[PDB]
Amino acid sequence: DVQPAARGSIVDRNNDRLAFTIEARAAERQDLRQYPGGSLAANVVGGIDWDGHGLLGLEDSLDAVLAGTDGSVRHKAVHGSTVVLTLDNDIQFYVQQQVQQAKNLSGAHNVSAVVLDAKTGEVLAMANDNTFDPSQDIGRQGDKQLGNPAVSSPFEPGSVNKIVAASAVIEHGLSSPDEVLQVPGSIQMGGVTVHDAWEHGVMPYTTTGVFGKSSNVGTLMLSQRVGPERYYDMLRKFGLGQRTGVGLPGESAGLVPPIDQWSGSTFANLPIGQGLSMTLLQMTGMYQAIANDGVRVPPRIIKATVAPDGSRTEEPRPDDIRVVSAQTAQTVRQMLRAVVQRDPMGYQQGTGPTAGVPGYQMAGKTGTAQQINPGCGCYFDDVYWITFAGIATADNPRYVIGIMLDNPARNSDGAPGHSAAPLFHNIAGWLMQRENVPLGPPLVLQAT
Ligand SMILES: *C(=O)[C@@H](NC(=O)[C@H](N)c1ccc(O)cc1)[C@@H]1N[C@@H](C(=O)O)C(C)(C)S1
Ligand SMILES: [Co+2]
Ligand SMILES: [Co+2]
Ligand SMILES: [Co+2]
Ligand SMILES: [Co+2]
Repeated sequence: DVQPAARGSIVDRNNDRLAFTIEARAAERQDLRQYPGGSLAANVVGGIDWDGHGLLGLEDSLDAVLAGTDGSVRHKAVHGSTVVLTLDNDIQFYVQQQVQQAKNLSGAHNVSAVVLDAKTGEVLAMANDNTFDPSQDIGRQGDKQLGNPAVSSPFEPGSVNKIVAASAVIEHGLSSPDEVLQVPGSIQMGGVTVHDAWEHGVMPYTTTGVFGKSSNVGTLMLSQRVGPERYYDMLRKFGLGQRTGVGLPGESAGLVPPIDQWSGSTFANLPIGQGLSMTLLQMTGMYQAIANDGVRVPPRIIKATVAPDGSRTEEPRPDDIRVVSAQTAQTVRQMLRAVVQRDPMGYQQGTGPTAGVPGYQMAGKTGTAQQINPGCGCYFDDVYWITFAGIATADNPRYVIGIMLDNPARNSDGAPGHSAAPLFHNIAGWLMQRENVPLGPPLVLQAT
């Protein structure tokens, strides 16, 4: 005769329940899995099988923790432990809803977003559009997203990768935010030709402006100062090409070609974010490093487990990784404020003015990466991954936000363009309001 273990529950950081079991009947007694939020975080949480064991998601990957072990008679029943996630359901719900309507408004194939706690790298929200509902039969949801693209599905970052170049060039003392540069409209590098997204003669962009206006040419000129080895070294320190260990099934490691295999043109591509791929989580994790004064903390979604008696064990914190100094990180945060700076005369406006929130030192970076055309082995001309990653706020980092839009026809808010900045605006602005966070001179992107 068998004594069944009672399945543990999955809850958020404040013990708001995401998944829990109730006892019912039909093989007479039947345990019913409940999902009071429906699709809420179902990309992370997953769903249950007919036998009451995990089918996919954390229900499956932590099944042994959640299922326990059945007793007998004499062996006692080890009931399932409760899993406490780092997620905040309120933030998850808002972000997940905003991700869905950015996908609707923008016409993108898909949208995903990640919010990290800036100091600890804990995952506060992780969402994609079209999230399935685990309270319903999965075979009836082939049109739904059943997985977790934010960790499983790498993409080329494009210009949001320029945080690496910016971090290296400041960390090695090779430039400063105010340095006046001379930036041609194109250069020949590594045997290939790199253009800026707008035609221009030599422009007196500051280093700040190179990243604020997202000059590819300016980025490569600065990267020539870093050199491949210090640049590749910093890619590795920012954690690219390597799984984070976040504790979710199906995490991709992405792809960074090791320096021993680069072609002549590789260095002309990586610093502007093409020729490598990363997940949204890796992307957001890079900006977490700069937000946490240069110390990257690998993100984590399991906060703790609670044993059946009620004793709580915290998850072990991952080891700090210093990427750049605190001084360098603070300088990059300030400089990325220029990305969201507005200028009616155009000259001192970054690529993402709609992402700024007046009253706050928002800092971030836009991205537009060309996707590979699967039929030619070559890049599409008009098919993009759109990215934004930012920090709320530069003077007091609390939240890191990463966003990717898969080839939108419009802005995330539905206006003409291809920008994820309005979605950052909405999320970061709402995060400041709800915590009642309180409120200098304009930055120079372009000299004379
Ligand atoms: C980084 O993402 C850069 N983008 C490109 O170089 C890309 N090939 C591209 C060129 C021209 C387009 O019309 C679209 C993509 C720079 N960063 C982008 C950004 O949004 O920040 C641009 C400013 C578009 S160029
Ligand atoms: Co025995
Ligand atoms: Co030209
Ligand atoms: Co267009
Ligand atoms: Co607004």
